[PDB]
Amino acid sequence: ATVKFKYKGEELQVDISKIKKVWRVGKMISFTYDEGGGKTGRGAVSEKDAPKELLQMLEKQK
Repeated sequence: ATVKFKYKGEELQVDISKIKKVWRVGKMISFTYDEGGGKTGRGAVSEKDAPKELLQMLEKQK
C-alpha cells in the first residue's frame, strides 16, 4: 500500500504507516512524512481524491 505523489518531474512515494505526524486543517491535508532521521520532509495533498484506505484508517466510522 503506497501513495504516489510526484512533485514535478521526480516521482516520490510516501508510506501511510510512516506518516506519524498528521493533522487535518484547511483543504489540503498537511502531514510530516518521516524520511531522513532528522531532516523530516514535509508536504501536503489536496482531498480531491485521497486513497480509500487512508480515509477508512483515519476516519474510522464503522
